[PDB]
Amino acid sequence: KIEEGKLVIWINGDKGYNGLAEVGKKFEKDTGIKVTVEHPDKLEEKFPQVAATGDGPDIIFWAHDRFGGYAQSGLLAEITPDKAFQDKLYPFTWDAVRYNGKLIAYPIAVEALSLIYNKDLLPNPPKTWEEIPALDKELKAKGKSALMFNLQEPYFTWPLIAADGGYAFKYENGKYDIKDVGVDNAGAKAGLTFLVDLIKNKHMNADTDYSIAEAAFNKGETAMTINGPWAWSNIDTSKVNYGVTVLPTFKGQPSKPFVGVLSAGINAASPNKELAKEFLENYLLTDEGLEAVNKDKPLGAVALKSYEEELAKDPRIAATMENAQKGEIMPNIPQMSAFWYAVRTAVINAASGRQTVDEALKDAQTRITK
Repeated sequence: KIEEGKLVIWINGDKGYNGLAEVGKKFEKDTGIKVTVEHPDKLEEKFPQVAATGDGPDIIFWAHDRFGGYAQSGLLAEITPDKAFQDKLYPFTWDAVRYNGKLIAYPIAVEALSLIYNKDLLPNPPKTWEEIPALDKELKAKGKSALMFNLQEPYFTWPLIAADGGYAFKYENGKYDIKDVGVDNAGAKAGLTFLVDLIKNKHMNADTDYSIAEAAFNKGETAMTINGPWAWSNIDTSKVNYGVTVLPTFKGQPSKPFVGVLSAGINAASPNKELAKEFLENYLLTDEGLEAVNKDKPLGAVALKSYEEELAKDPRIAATMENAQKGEIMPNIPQMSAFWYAVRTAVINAASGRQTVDEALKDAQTRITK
C-alpha cells in the first residue's frame, strides 16, 4: 500500500523493472523517498479494488489503448501540462496522453510501424501501396514476400484498412465523437480489399505467423516485413545489410502507420500525488532522466526531441520518428477495446469468406457504438 515517504509503481515485468527502478533510485537519492517497482500480473483485477479501498498503487504503466480505459476508471488524476516540456517533446504525442480535454499522462516514448527490408534483396522499397503487389509478384518468383502479416491481431490489418481513409474515431474541436467512426467507411472497404488480394494472389500467407515470417526475413527468405522500432522480432541488432524505412503512401492519403505513446497515470486517491507528479515529469522524460533510463533499452525511440535526435541517427529509428510525425495517433478511448474486437472479427469473416466486407464492417461499427 501507499506509505508516507514512499511511492509504488507497477510496470510490465517483461522489460519494465530495470530502467524504472534506477530512475526511482535517483529520485529516492534526492528526496529520500522509498521507491517500489512491482510486476503487473494482478493489475487488471486490482484496478477496481485498490480504488475502492482508497489505497493501492501510485502509478500505472501504459498498455496499448487500455490506459484510456484506466482514465475512465479514474485510475489517474488530472495532470498539469508543462509548456517548456511541450516544446522539448512532440505535439502529436500529447493527444494520446490527453482525455476529455484534460492531461492524463506524459509522453515518454513513441512507437510506430515501419518497413523493414533486406538491402541485398531489395535496394529500393516501394513508395506506395499500389507498387507493392506488382513488386511482390516479381520477388514472389524468388520465393519472397513483400508484405508481412498473420491476421492474429487487428493491429496487423489496420495499416491496410485505414490507409485509404479509415479511422477509429473522428476528432473535432478537441473532442472525439463516439457516434462518428471511420470503420464503416468506404475507405475501410478498400483497405480490407487490399488484404484479400494479397492473400488470394498468394502475395502473403494467411496462416503464416509473425515469428515465422520474421524468421524467414532473418534468413533472407522474405524480402520485407512490418514492425515497430524495437526490431525485437526474432533477432538482435542485426548487421547483415538490413534497413528500415517509412510505410508506403497512396495518392496523397492518410496511408501511414498508427502511433502509440508511452503513458503514465497517477492515482487520484494517493496521499502522495504531489510526490508522484513532480518526479514523473522531471525524471522519466528529461535530458538527464531519460538518458539514464534508456540505458536499459536498445534504442529508446523516445518522445524527447533532444535525446531522440541523437539516437535517431540510426536508420532503424529515423523512419519511425518521421512516420510518427506523419502517421496517425492511436486513440486512447476506452471504446478502442471494442474497436479491437470489432475489426478482428470483421477481417477474419471477410478473409475466410464467411461474411462480406460491408456487412462485417456494419457489425464492426455496431459493436463499437454498442
